[PDB]
Amino acid sequence: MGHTMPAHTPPAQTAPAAQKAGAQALPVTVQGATVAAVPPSIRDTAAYMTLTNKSDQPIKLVGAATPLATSPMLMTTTHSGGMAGMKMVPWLTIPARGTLTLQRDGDHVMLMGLKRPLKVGETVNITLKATDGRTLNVAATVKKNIEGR
Repeated sequence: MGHTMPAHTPPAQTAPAAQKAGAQALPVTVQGATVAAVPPSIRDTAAYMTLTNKSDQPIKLVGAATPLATSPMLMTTTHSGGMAGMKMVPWLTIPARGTLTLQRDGDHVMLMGLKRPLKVGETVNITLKATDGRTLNVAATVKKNIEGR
């Protein structure tokens, strides 16, 4: 006889990889994109990152979101070099040196209503979007930070 264990079961379906390239001819670089690993108690997390424009040219975009969290409660603050806003969706208009930026210490995009149990350094899906243009599937990692033990 054992002890009465609960149930779980392996995952199902899978599907093919998102697509085998993205946008061409954009002289602007990805930083890596990352979420704050959390214990299975708290089905709620956040993402935080930067935007290295690798050239003197002003990129337009909205920032980054996800389908992993049922309410992407997107936030950030900053005054920048006068490129000041207030929280509800980030921004990705770069003043040709106004290297975009978001962090728990200055507010961050909150992934409320999660569902996968993640590992500290797992690979996960981010979806960024243009302000005029299109949507984009991009990679991202997990990394523990503040709220995860």
